[PDB]
Amino acid sequence: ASTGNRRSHALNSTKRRWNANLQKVRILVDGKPKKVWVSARALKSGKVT
RNA sequence: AGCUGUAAGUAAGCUUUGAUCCAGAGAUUUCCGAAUGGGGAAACCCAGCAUGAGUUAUGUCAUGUUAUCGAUAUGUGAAUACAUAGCAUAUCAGAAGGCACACCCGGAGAACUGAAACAUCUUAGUACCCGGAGGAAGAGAAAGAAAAUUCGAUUCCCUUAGUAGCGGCGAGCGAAAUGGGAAGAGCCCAAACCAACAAGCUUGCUUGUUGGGGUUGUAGGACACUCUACGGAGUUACAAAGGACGACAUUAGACGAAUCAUCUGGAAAGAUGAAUCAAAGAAGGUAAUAAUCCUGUAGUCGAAAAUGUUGUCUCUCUUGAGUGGAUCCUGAGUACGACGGAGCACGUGAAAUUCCGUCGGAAUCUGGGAGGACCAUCUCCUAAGGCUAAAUACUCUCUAGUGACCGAUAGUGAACCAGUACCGUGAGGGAAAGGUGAAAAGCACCCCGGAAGGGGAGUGAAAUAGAACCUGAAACCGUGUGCUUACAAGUAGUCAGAGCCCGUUAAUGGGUGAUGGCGUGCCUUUUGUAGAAUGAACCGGCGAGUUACGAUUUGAUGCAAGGUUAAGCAGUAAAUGUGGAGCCGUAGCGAAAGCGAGUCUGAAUAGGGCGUUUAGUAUUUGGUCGUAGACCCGAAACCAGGUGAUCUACCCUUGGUCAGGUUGAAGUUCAGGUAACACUGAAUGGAGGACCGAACCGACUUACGUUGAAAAGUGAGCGGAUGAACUGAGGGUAGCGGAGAAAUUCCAAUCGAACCUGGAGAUAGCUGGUUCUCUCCGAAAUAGCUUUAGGGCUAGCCUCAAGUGAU
RNA sequence: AUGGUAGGAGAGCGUUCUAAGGGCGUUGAAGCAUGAUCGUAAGGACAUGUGGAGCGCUUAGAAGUGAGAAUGCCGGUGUGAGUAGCGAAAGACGGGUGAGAAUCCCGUCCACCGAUUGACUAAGGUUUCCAGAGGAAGGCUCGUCCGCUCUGGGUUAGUCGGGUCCUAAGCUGAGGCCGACAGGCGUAGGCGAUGGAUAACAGGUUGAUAUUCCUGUACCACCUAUAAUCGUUUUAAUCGAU
RNA sequence: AGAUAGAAAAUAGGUGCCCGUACCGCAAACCGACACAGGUAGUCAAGAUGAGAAUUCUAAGGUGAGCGAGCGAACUCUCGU
RNA sequence: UAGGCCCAAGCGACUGUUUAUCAAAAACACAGGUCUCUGCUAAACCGUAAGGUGAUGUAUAGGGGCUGACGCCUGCCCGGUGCUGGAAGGUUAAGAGGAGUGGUUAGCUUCUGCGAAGCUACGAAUCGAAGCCCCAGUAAACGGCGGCCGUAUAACGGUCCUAAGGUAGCGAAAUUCCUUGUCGGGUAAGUUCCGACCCGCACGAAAGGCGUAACGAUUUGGGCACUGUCUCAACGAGAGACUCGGUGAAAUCAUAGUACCUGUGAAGAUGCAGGUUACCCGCGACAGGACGGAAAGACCCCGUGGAGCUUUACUGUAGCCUGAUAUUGAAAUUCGGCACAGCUUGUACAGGAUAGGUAGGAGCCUUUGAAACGUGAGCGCUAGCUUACGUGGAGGCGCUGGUGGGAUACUACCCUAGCUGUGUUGGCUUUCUAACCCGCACCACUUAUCGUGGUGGGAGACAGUGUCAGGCGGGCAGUUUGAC
RNA sequence: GGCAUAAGGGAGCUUGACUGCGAGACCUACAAGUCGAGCAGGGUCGAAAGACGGACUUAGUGAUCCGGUGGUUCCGCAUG
Ligand SMILES: CC[C@H]1OC(=O)[C@H](C)[C@@H](O[C@@H]2C[C@@](C)(OC)[C@@H](O)[C@H](C)O2)[C@H](C)[C@@H](O[C@@H]2O[C@H](C)C[C@H](N(C)C)[C@H]2O)[C@@](C)(O)C[C@@H](C)C(=O)[C@H](C)[C@@H](O)[C@@]1(C)O
Repeated sequence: ASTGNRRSHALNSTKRRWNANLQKVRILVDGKPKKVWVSARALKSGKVT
């Protein structure tokens, strides 16, 4: 998903995205240590490096 | 017992050994198209490998095979020593990719429009862009909702109610609680236990693995207490009986009713006389209208995959073993919240569900935790930790079988040659034309000009019934005959009369055609029109008032102390019957609590407002409003998805072309004046967005063309003509864009923003139209206000209907 | 005593069916189109044509109901004129053929284009090419030609032009990068002529093809036999790079 | 390099696939609704005259124009005095 | 078949380009100027991004703006706006801190507020960067270069206001209203033309001024040649006119046999209604009707009908700057928390015997020592004030009493501080590397510079990216532009 | 338009610059706009009858949202 509005003071609307905070890091996927994008929230408590 | 599709007639065969047909099963199935050997401008070109045939051999041909990620076993394994990747294999090719985008779930998501734009809001989470599955999903056996005394594991589809609420409190949007149909079907990780394995470890333990155990607690288990199992049995699921599993349908289907004869035009199916046999007896199609020719309807037997699918249905179930909840377990970046937003009827906020980014950080029996602002009581969970049921959606046309229906400007654009002629570069747009049979019997035969006629001829119950056998009509228009009719000034008619006729569906009938008076449309729009205001020959598909469904005002009644049905169910797609989990009147008043023939106001019980002093609807059914898009036709334009650089503008790569003349740059070199060669005379040389001028390229004047030869041309002159020249082939840039020596110029005869489809019947306070009836009688026409003023609303002037009744 | 584009309550007709009743009808029954009736209607009961098998009346109900214009649409039809025009250029006569000739064929003379109105090759078009025979239409006539019919047909390559070669601009592109999706970009590599590479000329011959067919003379490749020659197969003229 | 013996050559034999090919083609056959005075890349191009591919006439080769044709004012258009 | 020429002015240097289809020009280009941006993964531009152009370039280069060969030149104003820079003056949002306050509660009297412990809604003392404000510069940046009375800053005087009021050269001009201005030349006659004047409505110096050889299908004036252009006819061909034809269309479909004469219709007249004239029908020769059309007027209105374009119209936004946070680490320096607890003087007419900027302070310290005397902190104009005391000993004081203009008993506590180390908390600036990032170099996969890995180098907790905040934002959008 | 019934100056004060209605009150499309009696119900001036619900009369201004006060009569997230 992750679209929605930007709203003005007179309450106009323009469509707009919210992007995740992807950072490129080297994780240990199956086999090699590989570089990949993953969000900062996801490596808060999800996945080893 | 005939047959050789449509798209007809021979040779023909079949063949009683059963043709042609009709069902079922198989076999063959070129080439292209995810196309997948490689390539490509689909339907073509070019290969390899392995067999095989051929060949003295090649060449040639035939048959197989050769496009990425998963699984089995692996193997090798550069920068860098092994490893593992990767890698190259061998196999199943496994599996991707096939969609009526009608229903469904997701992602992303306009706009014209409404408000008398709108920008909040609405249109609308709509179009249709993309992705999924599919005969669904979601949900779910609950931090589940319900808030009375709860409740229905759920769950999903037809009452409350246009209510509560939301809302530039505008336009508008718009619930749920309290139930019918259908109906439950329960699984995990967690706790400890146990048994093996290995590893660490020092064989103790721990780690982990495999398995039984258990999924809700005002407790489940180790336990701790205590003593039962195939009792029931069960397949849509966890044990399946997979079973002989006991009817798929009794489905292909096919056989299989029963009547009828006579007289007058072809025949009876008009008048006589008869009949039909029971589950059919019922409709409906055939030179004549057979509930009794084709046939069904009834009956019959019924075969492949069938087996109603069951009442033992092998295996095999699960008889539950009762107390406590005391200690452990009950799910992690999480409950849990800030900040931006979205969805919830609700305009984000005082928010109970979701997204991004950041925070962080619980608890355990003295459990904790959760529920449209906080603390105590009620319901819930043992959320997040997880799941998965059926009944529950929906029909291109699938398939078959059927109807105040399409009756063929038709359900269809197309019941015929139809997505075809044709049009467009392409996306795309898109017609016209339909119609024996009684039987071709289609004019043998025969006679005069090719076509076409005139005769006979005919199957011809009837060819002015001749290829226009669907016949077949009209009108416009015709054209050839004739009866009457010829000094004039014309809304062509009408009211006043010599010649010629003569009468049906019958009686001042039926007329026909000559003279003096008088003389303006469907029409529309107007103060006013007949045009010098608009628009117009004939015919016609053929061309301008439903309901979802509401509101309000004008017949009959259950039937009036009174109101039930909506859905549902049973019935032939009817009537009808049934239907209280269910829905207007009999009472009003107040903002409300509340009171009640009254009540509000008032601190009053006061006045005064609004009521009382009977009539409604289960009602159902005949004019006007509302929502629909709403009497019809017509914009300029907006948005979304696509198609276009074969024209033209730039550019890229690679090619080509330019008669002939003239001038004579830089440079060189000799010599008149020549001597400190030196200036300037001559030879040479061949430069240039040089000059004149053909081909080629342009387009300044003019004439001609202007229903042109031509949707930009011809004649005569004219500018450029070795360059910032001209030109071919193949490429590239695309519309919220491109290109532009710049003109609002060009992007397929189009451009202050192309073309096609769609939203889309956009919107149109403006213009035009608005018909077969005829009613009869009856109203006419200004003040006031106006995000808006040639429009609108209320009053006036109204018709119609009731009423009081001197007004 | 008795008008009104806006007004209310009115009696009626074309299509259809119920829902009926009752009729006209295969010695004929239509309807429809031409007939004296009904009439304000709309709408129906007896002489030609039609056919040749379909309709009315009565009562009631339902409306693809409801027919002069909208610069309306068209199955569409047909008018309004012997008018405008017939699209640049030189023809004349004789013969022939024929149902019929300013037109077709043959002849002679004359004329026009001549850096082209000539001759080749591309693109493009796709049977128009060539013979016969009728052209019902076609052609700004006729047929007594082709651009309708029948076939009789008719297109021949080692060397010509393309593919089994090479690459440019571009276009695609395994792995890779990016991106709500769809998708965009891009590496080796592929594809891609307008360029590079590559072997044939003279004569004869048909109604219709020709560097293709035939005749002569050549040239270029590939394969198999044929022989002397090079003879560590390293090297060696040969092989020969990845 | 490397690799094999090892060649080739010159003769004699065989063998040589696929696609195009007709016709129009600066036009009656292409693009232009048309048998339309337009547009359409390249090659060849004889004699006289001339500098010339200019001009005028002509060879070769093509064609008599393509349905329209026969008679004889105003006016209009092209042309000459 | 094959250039007409000469004299004179405008504009533009030139060849070139342009509105396919009414404009070829004086408009565009141009070679030259000049300004400005940009140190290389350049700026600029396209794209959501990746990629890419610039450029296989590197300040003698590249992008943007204005001017437009050449020659002589290019004056004044930096107040206003824009751009640049600086001092940094002040001001702030998201944020961090936590002084304090409400809301609940056994909590406390139980007729009642230490809100205590905790839970909750707040909250200021603050700090916090851009922008904004200020100051300087810049006019081949945007712009401006005068009113006023004297009088057509014309003369020169006055002002006015911010900043200045037009230098050269031109000048009735492609610019002049009055206006055909006036005078001369050219002609018989000159509104144009040329020369001259200056009273420049309203010329003027890179939206350049003045001049200029050559060039022009440019504009404009005069002359010669020459002519049917004109004063002011014949001939030739084609169309037309007569005949034939394979021939045979088109543009209005009230409809109606359709004179010259009225009044007047929705007033210039068929049918709308007094007189005059006219026998029926054709063929060759033009405009009243149709106020023709194949044209539903192209400068009012509708109707918040459309559309394009502009801006200091309203509302937004692509984007751009700047913060805060996440990715996101380590040590040290400087100092906020513990910096503890912190001390004193300088000089002063005035306490009391003359002290520290100073605050709450009519009040504490007060056997937890208060003032002179041997003497002690720092220091002196030797008065002796603040402080710890044994020989002595109850006071010095203090905001106030103040020759005073403030003030030191308790207490921040001190600039004048210097500082010993302290559990540990949080700023600032450096410096490190492991995050992360190099269109970064060499080396292998490789076939391959894309990419992946190795090694060395650069850079570095920044940048980049995500979320939030704030400023700017006709670059782009939707609208409105009241209404009479 | 009125006005000497003052419709100008003094006293006391005051405070009628009153609370609820309105028996019974005109204009007007609508919405809106224009005076007395009764006592809930209490005053001021007057010796008293009485007069007084602003001024000689007629101009001197406004639904939705928001703020504040007061009653007091609603609400419930499960119940309080
Ligand atoms: C060749 C023939 C062309 O007509 C012309 O060029 C003549 C020469 C025009 O003159 C015009 C003149 C010029 C300026 O137009 C005014 C221009 O518009 C066009 C190009 O040509 C005429 C006469 C114009 O009439 C007049 O138009 C005026 C608006 C009003 C005038 N009258 C009512 C008062 C009216 O008669 C009007 C517009 O063109 C004719 C319209 C209907 C057309 O479109 C006609 C069919 C053209 O297409 C036609 C083929 O092209």
